[PDB]
Amino acid sequence: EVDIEEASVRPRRDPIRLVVQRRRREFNQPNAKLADKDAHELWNSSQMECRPFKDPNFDMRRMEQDVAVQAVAPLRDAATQSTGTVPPRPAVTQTEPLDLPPEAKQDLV
Amino acid sequence: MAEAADFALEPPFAQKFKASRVKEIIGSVLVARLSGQQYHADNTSSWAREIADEIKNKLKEENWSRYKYVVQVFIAEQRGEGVRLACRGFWDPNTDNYAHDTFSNESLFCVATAFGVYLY
Amino acid sequence: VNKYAESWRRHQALWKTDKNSVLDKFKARDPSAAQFEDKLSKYAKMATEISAQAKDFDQDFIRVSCHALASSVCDEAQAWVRAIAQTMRELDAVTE
Amino acid sequence: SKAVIKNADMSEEMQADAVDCATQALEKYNIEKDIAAYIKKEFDRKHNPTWHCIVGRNFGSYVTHETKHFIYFYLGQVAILLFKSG
Amino acid sequence: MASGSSKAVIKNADMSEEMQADAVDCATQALEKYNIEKDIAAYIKKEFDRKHNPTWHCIVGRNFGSYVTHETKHFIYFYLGQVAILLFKSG
Amino acid sequence: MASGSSKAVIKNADMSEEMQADAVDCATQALEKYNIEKDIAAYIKKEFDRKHNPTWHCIVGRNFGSYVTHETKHFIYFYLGQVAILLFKSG
Amino acid sequence: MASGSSKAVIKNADMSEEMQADAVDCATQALEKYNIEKDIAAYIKKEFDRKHNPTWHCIVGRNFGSYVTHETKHFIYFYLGQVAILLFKSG
Amino acid sequence: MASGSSKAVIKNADMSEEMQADAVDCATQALEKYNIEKDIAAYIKKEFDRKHNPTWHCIVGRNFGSYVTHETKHFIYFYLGQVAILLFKSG
Amino acid sequence: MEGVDPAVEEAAFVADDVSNIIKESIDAVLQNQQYSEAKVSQWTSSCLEHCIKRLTALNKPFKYVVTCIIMQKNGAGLHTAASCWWDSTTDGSRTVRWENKSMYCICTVFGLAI
Amino acid sequence: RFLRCVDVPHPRQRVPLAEFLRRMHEAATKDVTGSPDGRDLRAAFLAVEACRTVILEARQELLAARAGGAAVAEWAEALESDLRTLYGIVNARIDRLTAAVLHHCDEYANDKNEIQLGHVAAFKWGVWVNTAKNPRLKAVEMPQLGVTLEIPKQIALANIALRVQQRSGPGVDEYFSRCANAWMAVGGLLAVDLLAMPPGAKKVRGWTLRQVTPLALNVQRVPYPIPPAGADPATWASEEEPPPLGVTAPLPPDVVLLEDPLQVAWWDEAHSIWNTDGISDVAFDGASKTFSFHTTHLAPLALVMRRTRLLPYAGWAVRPTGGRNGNGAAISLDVGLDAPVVIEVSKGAAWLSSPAWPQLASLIGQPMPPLDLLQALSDRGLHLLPEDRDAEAAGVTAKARDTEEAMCRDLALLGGVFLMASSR
Amino acid sequence: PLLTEKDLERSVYLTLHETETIFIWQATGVTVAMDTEEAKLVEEANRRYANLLHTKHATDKYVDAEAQTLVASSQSMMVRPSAYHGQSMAFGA
Repeated sequence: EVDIEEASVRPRRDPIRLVVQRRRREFNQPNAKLADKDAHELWNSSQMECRPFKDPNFDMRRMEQDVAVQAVAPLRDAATQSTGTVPPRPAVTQTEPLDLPPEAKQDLV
Repeated sequence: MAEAADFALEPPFAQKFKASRVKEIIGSVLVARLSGQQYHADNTSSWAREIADEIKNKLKEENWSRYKYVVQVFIAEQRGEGVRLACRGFWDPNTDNYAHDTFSNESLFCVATAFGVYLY
Repeated sequence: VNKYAESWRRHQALWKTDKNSVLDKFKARDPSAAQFEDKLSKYAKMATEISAQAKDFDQDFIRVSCHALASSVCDEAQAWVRAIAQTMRELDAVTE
Repeated sequence: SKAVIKNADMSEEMQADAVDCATQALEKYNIEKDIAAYIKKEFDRKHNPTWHCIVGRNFGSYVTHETKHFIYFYLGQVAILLFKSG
Repeated sequence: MASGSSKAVIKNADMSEEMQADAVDCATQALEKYNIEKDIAAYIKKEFDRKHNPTWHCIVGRNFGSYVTHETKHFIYFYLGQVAILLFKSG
Repeated sequence: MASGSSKAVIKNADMSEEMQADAVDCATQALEKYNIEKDIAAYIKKEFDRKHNPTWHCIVGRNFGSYVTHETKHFIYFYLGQVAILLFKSG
Repeated sequence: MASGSSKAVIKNADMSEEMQADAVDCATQALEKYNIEKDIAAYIKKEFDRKHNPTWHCIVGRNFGSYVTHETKHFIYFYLGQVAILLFKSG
Repeated sequence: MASGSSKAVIKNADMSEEMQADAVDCATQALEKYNIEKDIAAYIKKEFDRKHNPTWHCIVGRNFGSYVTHETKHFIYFYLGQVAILLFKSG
Repeated sequence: MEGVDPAVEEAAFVADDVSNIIKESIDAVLQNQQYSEAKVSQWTSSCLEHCIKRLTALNKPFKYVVTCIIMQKNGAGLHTAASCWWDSTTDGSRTVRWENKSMYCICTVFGLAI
Repeated sequence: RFLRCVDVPHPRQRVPLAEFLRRMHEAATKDVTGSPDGRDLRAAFLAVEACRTVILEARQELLAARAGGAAVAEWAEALESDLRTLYGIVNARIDRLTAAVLHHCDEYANDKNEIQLGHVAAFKWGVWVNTAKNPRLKAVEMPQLGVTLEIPKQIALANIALRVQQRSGPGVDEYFSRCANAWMAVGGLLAVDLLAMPPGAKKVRGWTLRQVTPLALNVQRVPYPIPPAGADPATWASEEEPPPLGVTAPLPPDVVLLEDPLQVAWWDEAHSIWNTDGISDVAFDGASKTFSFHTTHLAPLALVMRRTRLLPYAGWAVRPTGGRNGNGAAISLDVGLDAPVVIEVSKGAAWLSSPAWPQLASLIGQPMPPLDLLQALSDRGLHLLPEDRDAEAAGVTAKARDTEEAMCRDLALLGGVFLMASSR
Repeated sequence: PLLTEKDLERSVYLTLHETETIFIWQATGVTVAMDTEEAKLVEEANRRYANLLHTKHATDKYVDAEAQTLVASSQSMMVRPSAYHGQSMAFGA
């Protein structure tokens, strides 16, 4: 019981989603200069080590172990919908001559 | 220099970070560097540095434009220590991608990981 | 017309291949029910395709009725289907 | 002849496209049947068929059109009707 | 022949990126070789039963709604241009 | 309310007769309560998973094409009016 | 007589790399030997009980979740074809 | 999966009868307590680690053919409802 | 000590702040925890989540990558090295190791400007 | 409707109508935090107009309702369910639009730090955001809704937003099937809402970092008063009635004071009535048709008249006008009002003839069905469609519906042939 | 098509997503610190597991049992109206 309510890995919060927006003309910066930084350069920042201590040397012949078996992970139900336009709307169309106002006609007169 | 009008924000599918290709690169580096190698604490750090440098160089040779490459190599002695390695990121998943591989012999075990984050 | 008639010979295997020999070869390998179903479905689908293709073909000034030909080939495929179920039921009867 | 939009379930850009295509059809043709044929084929090429076009000065119609896929206008005194369906 | 590769619009995919790309390429080949939706589905299903073993299921269409159970990392639903393609492993 | 159950026309059925009747009735209720095809498919799929043991798969729509593998005596495809409904048990 | 067209994905293994290569070879040989996954697991088990410090329980199947107390330096879990294999020792 | 009880179709039970009843009970509580195959397997494993002198190995799944060794009067395989479970003591 | 431009610092990698975030995230999950094989995965997930949430709360135009490895203390030697190809004017990285009487926990954070 | 090609399904399309309704709801609740799609006013006003049309049709079908009995009862229940869904959809769509707008406050900010946005369709909407915290600002005038507001020192000292929404016209009120005893809204609904500042975006080197917020998904409501620069308005409030916000807004130019004395109220949501308490300085300028009131509770506000103000009607006197046979009539009503309201009715359609007020001029002489005529009169606001819970409130025996309808039909068989008079 | 001035001035929205906890490697580590009572417990577990091995080896206690796990036609269906006809016409000419 407590074995799995301890072993099981459950997220403690939702993933954080961020939107960054910038003007299209502001992209394509020529100053972007990707450069090499080897592990010897990153020795003070990335290249760490855990030296094997010999005096304590507490390594033991552990013999019992359990492994999380999944095989095929639990199958997921998937709902998919393929739709085009929203339902069509009818229309009324009738031919009718168009004419300028008699006020405009008299103006031209 | 390319103007913002024709500057494609998304990489071409031929230039996209190929997870399988990076798997192959990392596996080739691990095989070339650690196959038959016994654990040596004084040599392990240098071996990890060389593996990371080789993987980064091969990723650069892949010539995927605007793809920053981050390579991390863990090599540890196989004394039977319980190891739990995990990662968690926060980026744009549309263009950024990841790959990793593992090697293990009778003395040492190594995990080499390469992340390609797209530049805009 | 001759080209159209020869086009129907792409299915000549059904009436030119020895059913007994094919069935003996299939059974000598201790075939699974999956392979039995695969063969049965293949013969059934080709039979249905022939039945759907049982149509009159108009070449210039001559119409061509493949109704007899298509019916015969469909019957051949149905016999192919039947002499699989026959062996399968005989095996079931022996086991029972 | 200014396009006199009587009815429009459209967008502005492809209304302008419809006006331009109808103008080209009128320039190239002299029969309402041919003008409608040109309009319909061009709009199938451009804007996801199937469309339907009716050109003429004497017709009354009631059709059901997909949303944002309908226009009914006058070029001069010629009535041109477009609607997407099927 | 013009390479009119309609950019696949991945709507909902549970697989890896490389296998999704392989699915897109297989769909492109299917639409190149056939013109019937059943033919497209059969080609994709046979190709992916040759690659990733049976059983796969492919539905090709433009107006359909589906609710199926798919194996983990064995699902995709996308649009190859105006053609909607659904693939899922079940069986 | 009027029983707007259109005449179900069965095209392809590897089923029992009672199973076909149950499928027709379930599709009738699905169309009566839902017009979204994925919701119709979900209702039919969950109903038949509860009734006849998972997992079934339902595809509902007006324009589609499919090529799927089904269990024997676990397959049906029909129309209820103008709507195409496909059901198959696989996996 | 049987085989899988999927690369062997060794998710985890408490056993050396060459040991895992031998495990993959044994699993493949079992596949060509038998058509029943029970017999696949049985042959893999007997091979690594006569070769690899018995007793190596083998489980071959598509979907299953388990805990087993595998003896240390005597475990592998690997997907091959469409069947995952838990090949461990507890005897 | 979650339920209140299920029918454990025991194909073979190298057990005592009272501890078969214990297996039925423990699998039953696992069903409602947990929702995963690995979870139910671990629940049964811990149940008989507390009850019957560890260590027991338990496997829960859908489709898997396996062959294992154990100790006599401490082996069982049963298709508990919708999940097949192999429970056996083997040290 | 000259005054750094706040605008530049808002888009510049702060190694000290990243290291403090990593240390506090590690201590919030592992400071008083003895090594447990069952709970080590949840501990790693919690440390990664704390690092990610704090880096996001920093609110900088940087994509963040956090990796955490927890190894049991038994005398086994572990050595790491990282080589990266990027623009080293704004981006950065930081590796922090913490230990108790039971485990070593190494967390590496990479911040890369968008 | 078919000729009009109305963009919505009629209530006679139960399943299609409901599906359209909740797919409107999905569109309104769709996440648009990362795109300017939800920042378009018309994107919400389209759904608002659609819902107004559905509300009009549903009210038309429900007023007539207000085996056959059970069928009409369930049809009614469906009609009010549709109305509630429409109200919820409108509210959710407006909240989504405002949330999307405020999710880009860093870009929507102006030089004054006082942002003023308005839009008039039927429905007037306005948002004013005061990020300047000017302590000497005591009066806020928004011409897009024609409103003037005397604000307290709380808004002057605190940075808040304020939204005013005036729904007027047919199908804009709900507190006649929602109100409890005797109140209703008159002249439309005025929803005034206080808004706290949502988490804004961060601008770094041109880059604008923007995090998803529940306030970015939808907006909330804050009742009166406004916190004095660091309080909690939702829980904490001034125990004394806070300085009443004097709201002078243009009443629709078709409403005249009929509540004696004139009253404005805030909708007592927790009490299901129109709470005139806390609504002081109730005045009505008839030369410009503007209702002024000082409110201490920001909520749905409206001029309010008693549902029993004209109940019971003192009498009715209907004469024949269709000649010898029954084809027309004219009814003079003493409804407790000064002028005897005379309506000329004929087969199918009724039209007012007197009083000849310009506010009712649109229905005087308008040949159209009497049911919809009373509906349009109640649109301006009139208790001409009473309820039983209003009859017993007025203290008269609410005639049982069967008896009332039978008596109606019996006299209508006699209408243009006999003289009818009210009995005290 | 070439982007115009308004397109260049348009602010491009980019979205950053927090990834899940991506577990990379889980070594099947075999040890506990013998300087600790935790390893005392794990070592007594190891010795009891060795005793389990001995008990299993002791007698005819290796009997097993069979598990015959016995627990597929591909049909092609088509959904088409397949009825289109482009037709032109002149009216009243």
